[PDB]
Amino acid sequence: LEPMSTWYLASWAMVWYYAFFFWMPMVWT
Amino acid sequence: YNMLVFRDPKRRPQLSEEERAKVVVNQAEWPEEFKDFDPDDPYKNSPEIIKGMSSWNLFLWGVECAFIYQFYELVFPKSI
Amino acid sequence: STVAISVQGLHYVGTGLAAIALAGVGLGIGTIFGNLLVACARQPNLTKMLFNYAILGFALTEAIGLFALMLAFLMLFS
Amino acid sequence: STVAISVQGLHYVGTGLAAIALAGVGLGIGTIFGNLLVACARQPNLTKMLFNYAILGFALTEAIGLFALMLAFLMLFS
Amino acid sequence: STVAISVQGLHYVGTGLAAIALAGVGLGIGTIFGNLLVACARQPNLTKMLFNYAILGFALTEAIGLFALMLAFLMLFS
Amino acid sequence: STVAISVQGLHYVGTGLAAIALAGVGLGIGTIFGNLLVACARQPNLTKMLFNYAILGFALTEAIGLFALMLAFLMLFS
Amino acid sequence: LCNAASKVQARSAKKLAALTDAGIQKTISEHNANGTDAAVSSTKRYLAEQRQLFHYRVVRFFDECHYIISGEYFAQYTKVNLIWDLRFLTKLVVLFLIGTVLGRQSIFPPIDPDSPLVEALVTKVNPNY
Amino acid sequence: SNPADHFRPNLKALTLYAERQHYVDRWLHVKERWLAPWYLPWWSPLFQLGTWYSQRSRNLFLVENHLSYRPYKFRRNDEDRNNPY
Amino acid sequence: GELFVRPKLEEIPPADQCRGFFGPLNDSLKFLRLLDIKWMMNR
Amino acid sequence: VYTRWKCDRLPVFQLKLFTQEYPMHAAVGIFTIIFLWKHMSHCSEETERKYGWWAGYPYWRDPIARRNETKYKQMIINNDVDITHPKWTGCSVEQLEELSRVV
Amino acid sequence: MLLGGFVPRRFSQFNRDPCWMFFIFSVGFWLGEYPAMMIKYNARDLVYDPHRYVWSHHDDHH
Amino acid sequence: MFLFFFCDLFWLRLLLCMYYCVWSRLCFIVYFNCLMLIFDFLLFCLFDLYLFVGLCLFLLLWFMLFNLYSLILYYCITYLNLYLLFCIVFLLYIAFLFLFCFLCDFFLFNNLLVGDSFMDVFFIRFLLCFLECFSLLCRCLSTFLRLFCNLLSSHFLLLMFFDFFYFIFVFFFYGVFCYWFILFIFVFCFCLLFYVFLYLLDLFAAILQLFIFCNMILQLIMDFLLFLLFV
Amino acid sequence: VLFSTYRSSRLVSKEFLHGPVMRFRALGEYYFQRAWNGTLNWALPGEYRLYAVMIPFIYFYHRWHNDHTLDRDHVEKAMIMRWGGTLEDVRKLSAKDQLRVRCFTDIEKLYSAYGPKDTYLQPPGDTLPGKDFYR
Amino acid sequence: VGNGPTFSTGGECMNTCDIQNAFPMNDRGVRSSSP
Amino acid sequence: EIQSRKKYFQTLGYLVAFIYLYFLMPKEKSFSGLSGPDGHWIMLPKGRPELF
Amino acid sequence: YDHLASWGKDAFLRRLEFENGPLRDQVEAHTQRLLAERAAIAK
Ligand SMILES: CCCCCCCCCCCCCCCCCC(=O)OC[C@H](COP(=O)([O-])OCC(O)COP(=O)([O-])OC[C@@H](COC(=O)CCCCCCCCCCCCCCCCC)OC(=O)CCCCCCCCCCCCCCCCC)OC(=O)CCCCCCCCCCCCCCCCC
Ligand SMILES: CCCCCCCCCCCCCCCCCC(=O)OC[C@H](COP(=O)([O-])OCC(O)COP(=O)([O-])OC[C@@H](COC(=O)CCCCCCCCCCCCCCCCC)OC(=O)CCCCCCCCCCCCCCCCC)OC(=O)CCCCCCCCCCCCCCCCC
Ligand SMILES: CCCCCCCCCCCCCCCCCC(=O)OC[C@H](COP(=O)([O-])OCC(O)COP(=O)([O-])OC[C@@H](COC(=O)CCCCCCCCCCCCCCCCC)OC(=O)CCCCCCCCCCCCCCCCC)OC(=O)CCCCCCCCCCCCCCCCC
Ligand SMILES: CCCCCCCCCCCCCCCCCC(=O)OC[C@H](COP(=O)([O-])OCC(O)COP(=O)([O-])OC[C@@H](COC(=O)CCCCCCCCCCCCCCCCC)OC(=O)CCCCCCCCCCCCCCCCC)OC(=O)CCCCCCCCCCCCCCCCC
Ligand SMILES: CCCCCCCCCCCCCCCCCC(=O)OC[C@H](COP(=O)([O-])OCC[N+](C)(C)C)OC(=O)CCCCCCCCCCCCCCCCC
Ligand SMILES: CCCCCCCCCCCCCCCCCC(=O)OC[C@H](COP(=O)(O)OCCN)OC(=O)CCCCCCCCCCCCCCCCC
Ligand SMILES: CCCCCCCCCCCCCCCCCC(=O)OC[C@H](COP(=O)(O)OCCN)OC(=O)CCCCCCCCCCCCCCCCC
Repeated sequence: LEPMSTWYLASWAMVWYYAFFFWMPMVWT
Repeated sequence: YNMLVFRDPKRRPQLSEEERAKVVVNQAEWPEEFKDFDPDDPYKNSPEIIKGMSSWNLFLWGVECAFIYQFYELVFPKSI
Repeated sequence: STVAISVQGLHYVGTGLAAIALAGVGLGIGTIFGNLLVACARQPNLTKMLFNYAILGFALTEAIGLFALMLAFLMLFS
Repeated sequence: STVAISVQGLHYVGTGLAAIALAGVGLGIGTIFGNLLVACARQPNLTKMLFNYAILGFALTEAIGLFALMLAFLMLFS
Repeated sequence: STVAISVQGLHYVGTGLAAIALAGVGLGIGTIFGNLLVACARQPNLTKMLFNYAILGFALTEAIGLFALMLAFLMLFS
Repeated sequence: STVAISVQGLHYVGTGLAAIALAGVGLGIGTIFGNLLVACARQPNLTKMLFNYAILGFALTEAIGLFALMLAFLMLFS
Repeated sequence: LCNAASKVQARSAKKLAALTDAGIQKTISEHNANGTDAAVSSTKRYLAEQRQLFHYRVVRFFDECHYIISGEYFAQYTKVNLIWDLRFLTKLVVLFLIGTVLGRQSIFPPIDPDSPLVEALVTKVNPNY
Repeated sequence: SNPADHFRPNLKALTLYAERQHYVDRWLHVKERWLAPWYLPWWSPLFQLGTWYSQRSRNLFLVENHLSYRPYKFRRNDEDRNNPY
Repeated sequence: GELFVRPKLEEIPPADQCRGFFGPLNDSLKFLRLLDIKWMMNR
Repeated sequence: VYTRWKCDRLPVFQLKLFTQEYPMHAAVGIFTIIFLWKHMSHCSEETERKYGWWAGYPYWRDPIARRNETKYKQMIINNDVDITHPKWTGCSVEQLEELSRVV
Repeated sequence: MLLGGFVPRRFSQFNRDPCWMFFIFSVGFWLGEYPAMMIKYNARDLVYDPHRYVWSHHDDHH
Repeated sequence: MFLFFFCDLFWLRLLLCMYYCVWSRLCFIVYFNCLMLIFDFLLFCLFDLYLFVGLCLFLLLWFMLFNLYSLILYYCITYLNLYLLFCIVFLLYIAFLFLFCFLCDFFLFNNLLVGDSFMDVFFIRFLLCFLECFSLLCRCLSTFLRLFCNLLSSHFLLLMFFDFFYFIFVFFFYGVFCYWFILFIFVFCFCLLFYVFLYLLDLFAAILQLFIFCNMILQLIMDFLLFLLFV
Repeated sequence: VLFSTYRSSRLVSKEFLHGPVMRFRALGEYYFQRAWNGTLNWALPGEYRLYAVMIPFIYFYHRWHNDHTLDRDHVEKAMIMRWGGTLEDVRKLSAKDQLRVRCFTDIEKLYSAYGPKDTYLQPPGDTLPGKDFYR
Repeated sequence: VGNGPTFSTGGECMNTCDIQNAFPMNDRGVRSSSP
Repeated sequence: EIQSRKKYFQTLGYLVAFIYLYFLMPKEKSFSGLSGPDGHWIMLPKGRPELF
Repeated sequence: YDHLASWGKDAFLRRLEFENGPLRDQVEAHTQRLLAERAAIAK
């Protein structure tokens, strides 16, 4: 299972961090 | 009525019975699209988007698309 | 002597055990609705409100059953 | 030493365990109906709204029993 | 004679047994909400206050299941 | 003949069995709060004292859960 | 076995009475009075009309061919005609595939003797099929 | 197994690899280049922010005296529990 | 939950009334208050 | 009238949002990003073979070996590395020539 | 939120709105792919791969 | 190791751009309780209790674009990883907790020491405080675990049932033409009923889990809010 | 001084691409800006036709991607491993043979866990090649 | 008359909303969708 | 006006991206090697003989 | 909203205009009478 994996966790979480720091302002405005 | 989970909205009456009874119905002024209007089938006389294109024709078109999608490789196979 | 053995079929046993957790969850859900019926007959004016709380309780109770079911899949698919 | 063993008949054991998950489901369903009778007897005019909620509770409880039953049949055929 | 054996599929059994603890947690939650539904119909004006206490029990009841769930992972992944 | 065997994987089973003890603790907590909700509706003027007693009961049950976890962790490691 | 038949007959009678088509009701009444079958009569009428319209179909085909070849059809081309042509192309493709399948009398292409798949033919569970 | 494989990202495009040593060294070069100019005195908060924490961490690493063995972070195979090398 | 108001200087009980693990650490035992954690908690 | 969301441009509003509206959340996110890239940014070759490929590692061509070969060739060529040095081989050049003549 | 919109009363009305026309086309595709699979994958001339026992996903994931 | 991938929202982003280039009212919210924290009038809070509204709305939008649309076959939940959800919940929960802690008001924690002065401090109250401090982190972990497990189990079940339905529909539909057609018809009707039931259950459960996910954070915030009365 | 922090500092004229933009807004507004199009947290609209149009399109493009990009990898692996272990060995076959193999793979996918196991388990006494055929 | 939209409602009924008073009521007793 | 223009351009960009992703972009690390990259190293040292 | 004039009205919009237009009272009366007749026939 990849959902329990960590060999590329950082790149995987970059999606959430991009959404939080770059897309949320656009949705906000 | 319903079509799967999609329910047809119904307009709430606004007139009372006394006022309603005094209303004179004249379908001559109504548009040809809505005559003998039926809440259970309001679009019976509604025009077709494309003349001669039936719903069954579109259903069969989709079925044919599926058959092509599944059978094209059988007739024109390609190598890896 | 040092002997290492790997039994494949054990994963079935663990999977079945997790399913037992659903016995409590299924029973727990029925308990909620039983109280709901016995409460709606004591104060029918709140039936809609009670039905809402019953559903919330069903999910929380159901959520636990999913935890066990996840383990069953993990071992059944490994 | 490295030894790999494959026990066949274990799938019967795991399947039986999942069947036990239906004990709570059957009990839970019976509890709902038992409560339904009391609610009807203490509020006889609500013989339909209570019946609907009893059916809803049974469906959810049946769903839990079916999740377990899927594993019971799946392991039996694995 | 001294013989050391390592059975490599036993962690499945322990994981399933720990998962069984979730039946009690699910049952307790259902009991809480069953009492909530039958208690609101008695004192509706305090419905909201009861709901807060009901969640508190869930917070203090779901946590126990986590420990059992935690052990499952510590043995399933080891 | 005298044969001594040392199975390395039997501590998982013991850990799982100990974790099952939490099903009673979880259910006991659910019972405590289920009665608490009923009692509060009956006599809401004593909500604080009942809440205090319920917390005391939860603590004692939690203490038992800690003992069970202590055995589980000991067997899991030792 | 009898109650179900009565229920089905009653439902069909209710639906038949429900329709508000003057021509259909008139034909039904006439056939019931005469004791004949309306559906069979309609089938025979349609077959007779088609038999009498065969050469009309031929003439229409030639007229349409002249209309298309003359370029007048493409002069007034619209999006609706594009939709119809796409439908036409789809039917042509599916018919071609079906024709090929029937022509070779097999869903899949036949296996050549030199292919390594011949073993599969040899190892058929039921040689009859 | 197959059902578990359905929970993977479906739009993977490219994967790039880089050694920790290489990019750490490049980062150190960039930091030195930007902190070298005279117009940034060593006592400035910016310079200390840049350097002090890294120095402290590296000193802690050097001072470490562990009785156990820590396997190399970037081995070829780290999936075998019975082979730290 | 509710607002907290610090007690007044006159509402604070004396140190001698506090109890330790075994008993109050009154005169001849005051210096033991530093080491008794339970006494500090009660205080 | 002036409003941050309507008057300021997107970058300015982003900075304002994450500095005077949700600064602590941004700090925590940066901390977590640093942790993830410091402790969860490595993948061994064995791990890649086990889980790193959609359908499985194609051992019949071993792309990992080709990748490492290209890496090492590029490093050697660019850095002018003498792979025949005794430290790399553990023996002198003359011993290497003797071995080559032997085998 | 399922509040309102055109709702055909029966099948024949699906041609009274372009969106429902596309919907019925999609439904036709969906339901007609199954008979196609029946015919294709239960064919008389369909043959199992002789080398099917050479390799399988079961040994790979194991 | 640096992997470049994309989320599965590009079409949904396009639709958002197309349909929200002009303003529209919002009246239905999954978690409405983030807007109405105070129910008794004349009560007010000096703490920024309404700071969580924007994050709540954005999280609801993101998780709804992912989870609800995942019921469509082959749609991918790109974020479905245990530790990624842990990171998200860590961010939110720890940020609010550090907001409360940076306030440097230690009295705010007086309620952690459960019970009254009657209870023994060392053997009862201190243990309860320990358990509650542990329970905060356990609540965070439970939130993220619940969110992960619900989706995972629901989609596993859907995949398995769909596989079974495909198998029986394709390889046993010929029974319609045979003498055992009734059994196949009964099985097919049961499968359709189960399909509908599963889809409805998943639709409801996704929204409910989002509601609970936001409610846990709001409960964390509320546990440390103090309301003053107007005079 | 270099760049403005205010959105009011325009970079283009008010009439730049007015017509295409109006057409795009007409497309957006006709079905969405209605009273019955009440969204749930901006994600679930109230117009039925929106569902009816978007669900099929999403499914279609997702399925095309999955079939032509994702499952293709599994199919190719099966063909390679079962017919030589190398791409050239597979290419040595004809298109019809590849079609047969891929359709057998589809059969295996359809059976999954609910079907006969002789498709991957070799019964004793079978004459077909084993796992060590190419080794 | 044209096909243009009007003041947005959000799919809400103004005769039962929490701000219903802000919407004028006509003779028939139906509150407006707009101010 | 500003938002209409911006969203028009964003819509065009997202349309192009969606087409490329779901119909043209190959998946990385293919078993056959016929489509997509297998990965490669970056930031390798250059012109630093003393490093070795 | 001149840019929308080219799109016209669909079936649902035409229905809404017909029901809630100046003829709304007549349509309401006709619909209610028809529904009452159908209900009476059902009973
Ligand atoms: C490998 C190669 C092998 C090759 C072999 C050889 C091939 C043939 C070579 C030539 C041989 C010589 C010629 C022989 C010709 C024979 C046919 C013929 O002439 O027909 C004319 C004849 C009428 O002629 P007529 O009497 O002169 O008509 C006077 C008027 O013209 C009447 O006009 P009209 O207005 O009435 O017109 C309509 C009429 C005329 O329409 C037609 O002409 C129809 C098509 C004619 C050709 C049919 C050929 C059939 C051959 C076998 C099947 C092949 C596929 C056919 C596909 C047809 C698609 C439409 O329609 C019908 O005939 C209707 C028939 C269907 C009735 C359906 C009722 C079902 C009720 C079920 C109730 C169950 C309740 C149970 C409750 C239990 C409770 C306990 O019609 C038929 O015989 C119809 C036969 C239909 C058989 C269908 C069988 C399907 C398979 C079984 C069912 C499986 C699925 C469903 C199961 C459900 C569970 C039970
Ligand atoms: C008075 C003068 C009158 C002049 C009249 C002239 C009339 C004739 C026309 C003139 C000629 C055209 C002028 C331009 C028109 C542009 C389009 C337009 O009209 O837009 C609407 C609008 C019109 O202006 P307005 O409405 O009058 O006023 C705007 C407001 O004042 C402020 O707007 P806002 O703040 O509200 O929003 C700005 C922006 C938010 O602000 C920004 O984004 C600006 C900052 C972005 C920075 C991004 C890069 C950062 C990189 C990291 C940092 C690097 C540091 C390096 C340091 C040094 C290292 C040594 O918003 C957005 O991001 C949303 C809009 C995005 C538009 C969509 C873009 C993609 C379209 C793709 C279409 C084609 C698809 C492919 C087709 C293929 C066919 C086969 O313009 C904008 O919104 C401007 C958008 C600018 C976006 C820039 C993105 C750049 C990305 C590529 C960077 C490449 C770097 C390469 C480096 C390589 C190194 C090796
Ligand atoms: C010219 C720039 C400035 C030069 C320097 C100036 C003077 C010094 C400044 C302050 C230095 C702080 C030193 C550390 C303080 C304490 C924190 C700590 O422990 O740090 C550990 C470590 C530093 O190592 P160290 O402690 O100095 O000692 C070395 C050890 O031996 C290493 O031991 P280790 O075990 O920790 O090593 C593991 C690894 C650990 O490395 C990491 O974990 C990396 C973490 C990166 C954190 C980034 C923070 C900002 C995030 C913003 C929000 C992003 C949302 C998600 C977006 C995703 C999609 C892009 O360490 C490294 O290799 C460090 C390399 C750091 C490279 C930083 C590159 C930043 C790129 C940002 C790209 C943003 C793209 C946005 C595109 C938007 C377009 C519309 O990492 C950091 O400090 C990370 C933050 C660095 C901030 C630098 C200043 C701001 C950024 C300037 C460059 C911007 C480039 C933009 C490119 C755009 C391309 C499109
Ligand atoms: C060596 C091979 C090459 C690769 C080198 C890479 C080097 C890496 C260095 C080391 C980095 C280490 C760390 C990596 C961590 C990665 C983590 C990660 O992936 O997380 C997943 C995560 C996924 O996030 P997500 O949720 O999918 O959303 C991100 C999306 O970008 C969508 O988010 P969004 O929509 O919210 O974004 C805002 C969006 C708002 O929406 C839009 O603006 C719409 C457009 C969206 C564009 C972006 C989507 C791209 C879609 C796929 C590609 C499209 C087709 C490309 C065709 C390529 C053909 C070969 O606006 C933009 O994107 C602004 C840019 C617009 C550009 C418009 C250009 C117009 C040009 C027109 C020219 C006309 C010329 C006419 C001449 C006429 C002459 C006569 O990725 C990120 O968050 C970003 C990671 C980026 C990390 C920094 C990487 C370094 C910068 C590399 C730049 C390379 C440029 C050179 C390439 C040359 C071709 C080969
Ligand atoms: C608020 C509640 C919303 C409820 C929505 C209810 C929708 C009811 C849909 C009825 C059935 C629709 C059938 C569509 C068929 C499409 C073609 C096809 O073949 O599909 C097969 C697919 C799968 O069917 P399958 O499993 O039989 O596929 C077989 C294919 N093989 C054999 C190859 C595996 O159909 C679906 O996946 C339909 C599931 C729909 C579930 C509901 C999703 C709701 C969430 C998304 C809403 C999006 C709205 C966006 C609006 C804009 C937002 C800004
Ligand atoms: C509610 C009801 C209505 C609902 C409608 C919904 C849409 C459904 C549309 C259905 C379309 C057709 C369905 C086709 C079913 C499968 C056809 C098929 O290929 O099966 C034949 C198959 C042949 O293969 P066999 O040799 O038996 O074994 C193969 C093992 N390798 O062997 C088998 O599979 C065994 C079949 C035995 C039973 C045969 C039953 C049919 C007998 C008459 C068929 C006549 C068809 C004539 C068509 C001529 C085509 C050229
Ligand atoms: C500060 C410079 C000092 C030295 C002199 C350099 C002169 C270089 C020659 C420039 C010739 C073209 C000038 C065209 C007009 C530029 C107007 C400008 O700068 O506007 C900024 C504009 C964004 O404007 P906005 O933020 O919306 O609001 C502006 C009002 N406050 O931004 C844009 O739209 C982008 C416009 C870019 C124009 C080119 C700028 C080049 C600058 C190069 C500087 C480096 C030195 C160059 C030396 C060259 C020698 C030959």
